Amino acid sequence: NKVTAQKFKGLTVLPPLLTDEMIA
Amino acid sequence: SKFGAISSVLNDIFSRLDPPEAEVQIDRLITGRLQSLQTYVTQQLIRAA
Amino acid sequence: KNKCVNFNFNGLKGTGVLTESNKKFLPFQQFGRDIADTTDAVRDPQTLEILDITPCSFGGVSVITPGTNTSNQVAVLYQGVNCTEV
Amino acid sequence: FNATRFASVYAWNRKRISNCVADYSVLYNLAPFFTFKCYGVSPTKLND
Repeated sequence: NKVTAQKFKGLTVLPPLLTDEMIA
Repeated sequence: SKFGAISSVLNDIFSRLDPPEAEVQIDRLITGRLQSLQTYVTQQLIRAA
Repeated sequence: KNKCVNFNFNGLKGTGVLTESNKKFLPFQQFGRDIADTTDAVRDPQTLEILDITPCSFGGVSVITPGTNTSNQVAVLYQGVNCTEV
Repeated sequence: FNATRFASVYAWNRKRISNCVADYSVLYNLAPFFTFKCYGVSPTKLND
């Protein structure tokens, strides 16, 4: 909770392989 | 950013200039944008290291 | 409206989809730009109404495949898009 | 273009053109050796 957008130019953010649940 | 060209829009250059020097203008724009993207990739690599 | 078309408004050329706009910029204001300084809202010269310009649906496509030494079937991954819209 | 008397170069004239469609094809019926030098815009496709 203590740690915290529409780009048509061609910049994308890929999701990580390991979800937070697996890390937990 | 215009990067020294007469305009910063591709379609504006193509519709406002004939090919012979629109080619030079588009060349300037492309080389500037390519240099910027190269720089971004370089800092990304350094931060990855 | 509502499809990928090449448009030309008073010498301003572009390609995209024109949709009804709920923007309410004042009568004197004519064009509309965005955070990236690109014209996304426009007003028709013939009839004074507001239109929003959206780039046509693009995306990245990648291939999942085993080695060609053992087989040649492939699968297709469309990155970051719901496939009910392809 | 068809005026009878142009003003002197030092006291040059100024005219404003507005609220009208401009057809540049007519300007090609002038004297055969009119220089048409344009800066910033290609003269050929000025009609678009």
